[PDB]
Amino acid sequence: SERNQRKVYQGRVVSDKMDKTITVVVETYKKHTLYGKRVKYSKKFKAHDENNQAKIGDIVKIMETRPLSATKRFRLVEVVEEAVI
Amino acid sequence: MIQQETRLKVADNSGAREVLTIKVLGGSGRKTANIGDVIVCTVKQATPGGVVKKGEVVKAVIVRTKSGARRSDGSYISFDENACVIIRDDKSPRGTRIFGPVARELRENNFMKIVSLAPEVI
Amino acid sequence: PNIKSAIKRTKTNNERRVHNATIKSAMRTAIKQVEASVANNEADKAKTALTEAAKRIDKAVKTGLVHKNTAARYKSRLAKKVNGLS
RNA sequence: UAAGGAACUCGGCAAAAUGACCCCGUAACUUCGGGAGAAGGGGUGCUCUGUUAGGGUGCAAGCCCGAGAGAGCCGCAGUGA
RNA sequence: GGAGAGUUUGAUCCUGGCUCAGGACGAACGCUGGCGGCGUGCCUAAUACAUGCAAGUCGAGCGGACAGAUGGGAGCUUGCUCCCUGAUGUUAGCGGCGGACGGGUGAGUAACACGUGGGUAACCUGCCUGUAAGACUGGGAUAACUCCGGGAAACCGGGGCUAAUACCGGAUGGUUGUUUGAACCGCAUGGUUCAAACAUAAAAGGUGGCUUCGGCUACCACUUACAGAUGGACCCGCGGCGCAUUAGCUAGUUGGUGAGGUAACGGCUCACCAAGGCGACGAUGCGUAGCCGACCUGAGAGGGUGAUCGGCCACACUGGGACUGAGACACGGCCCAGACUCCUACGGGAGGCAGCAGUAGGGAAUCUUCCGCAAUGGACGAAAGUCUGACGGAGCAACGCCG
RNA sequence: GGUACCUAACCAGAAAGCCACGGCUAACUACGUGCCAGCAGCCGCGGUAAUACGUAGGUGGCAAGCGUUGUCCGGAAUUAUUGGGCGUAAAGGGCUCGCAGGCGGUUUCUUAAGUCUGAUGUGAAAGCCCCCGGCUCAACCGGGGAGGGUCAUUGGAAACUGGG
RNA sequence: CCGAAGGUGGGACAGAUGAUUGGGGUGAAGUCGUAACAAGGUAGCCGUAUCGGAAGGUGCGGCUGG
RNA sequence: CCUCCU
Ligand SMILES: [Mg+2]
Ligand SMILES: [Mg+2]
Ligand SMILES: [Mg+2]
Ligand SMILES: [Mg+2]
Ligand SMILES: [Mg+2]
Ligand SMILES: [Mg+2]
Ligand SMILES: [Mg+2]
Ligand SMILES: [Mg+2]
Ligand SMILES: [Mg+2]
Ligand SMILES: [Mg+2]
Ligand SMILES: [Mg+2]
Ligand SMILES: [Mg+2]
Ligand SMILES: [Mg+2]
Repeated sequence: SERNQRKVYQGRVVSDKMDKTITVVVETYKKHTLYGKRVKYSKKFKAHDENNQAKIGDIVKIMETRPLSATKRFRLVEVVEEAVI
Repeated sequence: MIQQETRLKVADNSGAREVLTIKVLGGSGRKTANIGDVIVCTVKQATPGGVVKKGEVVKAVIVRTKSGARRSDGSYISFDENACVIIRDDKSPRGTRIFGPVARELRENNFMKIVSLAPEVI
Repeated sequence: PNIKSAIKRTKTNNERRVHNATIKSAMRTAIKQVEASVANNEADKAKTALTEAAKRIDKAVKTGLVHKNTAARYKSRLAKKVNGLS
């Protein structure tokens, strides 16, 4: 099927305790509008992990979905990296 | 049966909410006033922004009482409360609206503007 | 109102609702019959109730009350309960 | 004890009112302890679910303590004195 | 594509503010005033409003009054009368569509409201125009009109009726649901296509003409599928205000599971579980604010503004709720409450100028109680046409820009 | 609306203005006041010879108006990213220890978030503007472009910043 | 059941106003002294304490901008 | 010790 993809993101798993759910933090370097320095921005996200596989440190990719709760808007597509301790 | 110190609800939109009876008018040692009698009174509670202000001495006509009133046919009327309407010397109400039912007795005393403005006259 | 067709639309819509409520009530009552039958363990009656339900459901769709998706949702819910009995 | 409600009186004197338990909630100010039961509110009988959950005792049977719920029932009024 | 000047001293250089020359405006006020052509004109009280007018239409749905008279009849003062229902006309009342647009105002809103972002696999989508099936067979009621009772009344309840393109019954219907499998797959939840069974679900005829009076038509038009299109709904990244002399906030709060609801995804609602979520990258609170196209200014960076004109949003005397539907949880509707206006013989009714004009009030200050749908665009209708303070014009005012 | 526009007389008749004139910024003398009366954007004028006040006569801009007050941007490299400072002009914290943060020697390999780059989609119409045309030029309307994104999506490059 | 308005209650916040009171600013020619500027006639100034109509004085420590 | 205002 020739489907246009939704906006996909990747980041570190900062939260996990919420079962069936995670917080993925897409850190990035937005330029400041006036002064032009790369400032360390960080957008948190809320994705879904049905199996409860992800943990602290996992640099997972997530893709947009139907609203899976009030805050949740994404799914755990794949655990790319698997950090431990 | 309203006497000195009786507090009344004000049944109008003049600004006064509660009045204290200073004097029953109409004779020297007159103890008690009933429906259709005029009283001098002070405003104890007022609505903020109203025409009539707290502390003003004013005339009011009693329009409902708990004691109520007897009619020549041997029937009576009573209300759950004592209430009056602030008036000018010509009997016209200082407010523009009357709240709650008033007694037929006000027609007899020629408080016509009040009787016309009242939602019910029993 | 203070318009001719407004006064008609006032008088019309009242008379429509009454008629309309009938059919919803009829539907909802017919839905309760199926729901009641699940408790008693009687599928044979639930099928014959589900037909009368489904009739009353679809009459509301025709008039312009129950949306097709709304009806779709109801007949789903009921049929799962009937099959869940057996 | 009608209506009124401190008009009484030197003075609310006397009387009335408040009053139990559980729950919510509680200001100024403060020596940071307090203030505080501040204030202001809500619940409270009986029946069934029900020898409830749970707890004590006991090998058990049993006995004892016992929330909080839901559904009802009655009265003007359930800490009905 | 970028200009400076005056002013601290007795005089000096510097630092440093202040002031001026420029442009802009919905301006106001003085004084003065000729005409013309385009444009602009409540920024204050989202204050209250007298009066009028601003959405009504379809008789080719409609029984019915009330007319029509082509003709016959018509007693007979030819003067007037008439008795039948002419083609068909006027269309209170019923039924349909529209009234959710167009118009107005920016009160609220610091929010996915907006400006630039997806599912379209989470949705909806009447009207319009296509391609694809049909209007077959049951009746039963109800306005008006009438009868009766009300209402001084305003308005209205019974009784017998009558119609409809109003409504309901049943068959067979691809839709829809369920199940039985397949086929094929995506971005996980899946999606798309096909076949049978079970279950459910359709319509409406009014005109003009021809009927071999069996019927067959055609514009309009009723109903069903796959489309396209159109207009809505949700979601998301990222953007764009002030105050820390606002540092903690939250308890349906954060996620789960289940149930319900919704066109639709979802604490959206609830039950039962846990204990989360947010925040120094400024949460929370307070203040202010419709956002955007743009506009003014400037070499530009920036700064300010968001009247007029276009788009998105929100609101409609204040506040709450649903009904009808493809679509308002309604701008000239209703239901309920509140404060105000009106009527009421007192029981009860009616309305909302942030529609055009206008009035009062506020204010430094902002128009005509105007003419016309001829034009453009709507709504209705097959059309003629009707309605249209939308709109076109004109009145007013040196308020601009320019002839 | 018998309104625009034409003809044709009465005929250039009906159609000139306001403000400013120390300096900034091109533009002066009588008289009457006498620190009074008054003036004033700033500097400042007037106490008995006022080129800035009251009056009277006299002149550069733009063109039925222009003065006055109000608001905004400029001038103001005067909140300074572009583009400023802190010995004495305003300005170094009294001095440490340090959490977060900011910043970080050299080589090499690898990565590719940042950085750069190609291609594709949208950023309505009006307005302002590039060529700009038409309406007699205008105080105005059309088309094709451009800008418009710290924006997607994808393919490269890999020095530099970041990660191993 | 939910539920607008209403009622009751105790808090929070903002504005207006208030007897009186506090300094502040400004104001051609008021009164008192003379603190500072010169070694300003006791070098001045900084912190702090205390005292005094008032500038100020005095102590302690500091600075040179003596 | 003080030295009116412009
Ligand atoms: Mg007593
Ligand atoms: Mg008593
Ligand atoms: Mg006494
Ligand atoms: Mg006494
Ligand atoms: Mg006592
Ligand atoms: Mg606002
Ligand atoms: Mg600047
Ligand atoms: Mg110095
Ligand atoms: Mg210094
Ligand atoms: Mg230092
Ligand atoms: Mg000295
Ligand atoms: Mg000395
Ligand atoms: Mg001493």
